[PDB]
Amino acid sequence: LHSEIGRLNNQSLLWGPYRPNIYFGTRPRIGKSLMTGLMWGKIESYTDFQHTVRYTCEQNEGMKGYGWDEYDPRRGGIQSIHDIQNGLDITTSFVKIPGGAHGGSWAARIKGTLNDDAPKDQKTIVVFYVSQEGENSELEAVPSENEFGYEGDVILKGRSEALGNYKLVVTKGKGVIPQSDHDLSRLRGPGQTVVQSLTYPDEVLWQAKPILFQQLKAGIDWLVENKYDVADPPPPWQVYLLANKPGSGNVHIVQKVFEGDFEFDILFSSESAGKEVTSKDLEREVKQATEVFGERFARVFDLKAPFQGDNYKKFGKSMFSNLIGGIGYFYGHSLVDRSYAPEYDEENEGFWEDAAEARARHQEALEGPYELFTSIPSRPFFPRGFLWDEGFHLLPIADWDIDLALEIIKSWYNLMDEDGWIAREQILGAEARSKVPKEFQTQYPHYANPPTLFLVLDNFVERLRKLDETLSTASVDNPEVGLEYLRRLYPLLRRQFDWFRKTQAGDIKSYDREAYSTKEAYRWRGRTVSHCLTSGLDDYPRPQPPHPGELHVDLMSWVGVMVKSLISIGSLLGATEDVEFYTKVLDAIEHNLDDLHWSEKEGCYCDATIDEFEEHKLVCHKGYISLFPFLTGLLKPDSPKLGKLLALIGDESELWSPYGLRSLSKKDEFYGTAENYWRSPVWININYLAIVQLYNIATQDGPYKETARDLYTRLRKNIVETVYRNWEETGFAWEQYNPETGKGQRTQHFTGWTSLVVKIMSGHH
Ligand SMILES: O=[N+]([O-])c1cc(-n2nccn2)ccc1NCCCCCCN[C@H]1C[C@](O)(CO)[C@@H](O)[C@H](O)[C@H]1O
Ligand SMILES: *[C@@H]1O[C@H](CO)[C@@H](O)[C@H](O)[C@H]1NC(C)=O
Repeated sequence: LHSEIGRLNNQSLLWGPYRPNIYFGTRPRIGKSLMTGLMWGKIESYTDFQHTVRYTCEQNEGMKGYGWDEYDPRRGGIQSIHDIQNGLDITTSFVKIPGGAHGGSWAARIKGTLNDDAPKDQKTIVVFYVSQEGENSELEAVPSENEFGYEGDVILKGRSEALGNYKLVVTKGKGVIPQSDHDLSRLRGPGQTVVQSLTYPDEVLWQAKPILFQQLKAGIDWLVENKYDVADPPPPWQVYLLANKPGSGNVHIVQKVFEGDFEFDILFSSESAGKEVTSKDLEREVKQATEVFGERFARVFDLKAPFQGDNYKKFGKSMFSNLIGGIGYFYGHSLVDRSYAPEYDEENEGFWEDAAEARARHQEALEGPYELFTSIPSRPFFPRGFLWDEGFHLLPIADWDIDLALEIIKSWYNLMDEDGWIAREQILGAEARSKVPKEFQTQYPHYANPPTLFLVLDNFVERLRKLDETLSTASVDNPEVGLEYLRRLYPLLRRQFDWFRKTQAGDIKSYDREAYSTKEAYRWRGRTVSHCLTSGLDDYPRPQPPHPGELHVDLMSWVGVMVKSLISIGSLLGATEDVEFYTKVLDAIEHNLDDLHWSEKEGCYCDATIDEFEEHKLVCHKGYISLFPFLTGLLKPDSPKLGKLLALIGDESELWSPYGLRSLSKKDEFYGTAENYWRSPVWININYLAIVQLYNIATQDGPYKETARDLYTRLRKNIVETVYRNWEETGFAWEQYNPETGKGQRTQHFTGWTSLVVKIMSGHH
């Protein structure tokens, strides 16, 4: 039965607009297969199109905004793009139609509406670009009746092992197609839809922009050669319209030119399914998908006071659809340093210099291929998998569709190497690598990242304890299915656990350090003088200078989170030997957090180092780090230490700003210094953990019940309102928020853990 659900899930999730790095494109969850992409740009001159054409996602002054208004990966959705540079409001509707044996069918509608400021007679070039990778697969454009191109639809017929037979149609569409009275029209046609069919070596098919331009340039060179000149030039758009050359190949370029408003359809018809997909099919399914999205939203993200109003609902749908709409499929090789240079052990004072020398050896090599199905922090700036981010992304997603979340978790854990390492950033394939400078592609098997995917597993366990609709929840509705899933994953969870304790271990035994356990102490590998990228909190101040004797309270708390989940899952599977080992580790972390990390003087947890005189020193910087035991759910509700932390959380002169909790205290000497990344700004991911823990204390008997209730109420309010105010003003989710002004700053389109706001609004943890 588990196997059966598995196959139905596979078939449900196969097709998607799973190329979030571009404005609009489709690929299936198959490494070497059929991919599509949309390009458009106005043409006003002989030289402008190369600067106006749009393809990969960006964010600058020429783009107002873009994102998904509604999206469900099983059904599809609607995206809105607001392009100032090209004077266009664009809609892309995508819809999946289940059927046959091959992942089903889909269709898309592309609609362009000139905005008020555009010339009514603007010429806009639109290209649909289609590639297919694979040794044995075929794809052919049926030629037109007409000499020079297509009056009606363009049909591509193709076959592959993965997809069987299929047909992909690009429809004629609605809108004025401009006509040229030039001489050139005797050879190139007055103006019509054109197709060029080409072939390149498989591994470069993703390079749609250069491939397209190489064709445009050959078109222009042909003009020059055949005596078309500045004495009498064809209009720009006709100079940039490819000569029609349909045929067979692994690349097909479908090009149309429109004057004014346009719309056209893409219909992918899986032959193994019923009748083929029509435009009337698409309209119906689009309407239907909306309805279903509407209902599921109202049940799953039913926003509680004071966010019940329709304004916060629109906001909620936008933050949610952009998060779930960022889901991508990636495939390819990664760049890994597999030297295990001894310098990476970081055992010496000055270790950061040793490690730089090992890096300078450049022993990294491509390895794989790997695949990954994950959501992402940002379409324009970070369109790829991030380990601790994904823990946050999946919390709202799991509410929506637990089976989908579990798929993504599975996908991540399938990357894990024999040692238990998962790279904190998954740059898979040359396409993914094009967006990342060479110097930052290399992954390092000694680099951890917070194990936040365990939080999702906690939510799933608690749910398990207590057709598209059915599949979304099959893993909780059929207890048998959930347990089997946990059975298969449990070994990998434990391998990761062991890996942390093996590679991220701190040094108790070789220093004058007293503590309850001699085992439980952690230090993030990978720190530089100014940074600790592996912790997730890039530049939060840490002991200076870095030192093999450092201990990190955040890392120890993350180990706590892991043991707790291993206890819960271990029990469910009855692994009793295991459960008792974990129990004693948890016990030891509880004591050791106090012995090594608690400052009585400062009233909070701190990182530690060892002195000039080789004794243990607490190093306190009041901020997110300081609350870690509390954030991660490790403190007893009656704890006096907890009450001291509530004091710190609540204190306006420290952490509490009108906009949410500051990353670092205003009192800390490092407040707002250097790059000021994690040294004052408000971050939604950590605010979310605080909110969730405040609510936990607020809805149980204990001494802090009422303080927690007050803080919970206020902090939920401030975080949602800060994110909502900025969304209203700017159209975007931001990476972080300014505690002095409330303004969003750094990266836009950060959905991204900023979307946790949908969960905070809807309450009832
Ligand atoms: O600055 N580069 O070296 C660089 C430049 C480009 N680039 N610039 C122009 C073209 N390409 C691309 C990549 C890199 N990588 C180095 C890493 C520095 C930025 C790290 C920020 N990490 C935050 C976001 C996030 O990492 C993800 O949400 C969270 O996980 C963390 O927690 C957050 O703190
Ligand atoms: C989906 O099914 C195909 C064919 O059965 C299989 O090879 C593929 O790995 C599946 N995808 C995953 C791992 O989810």
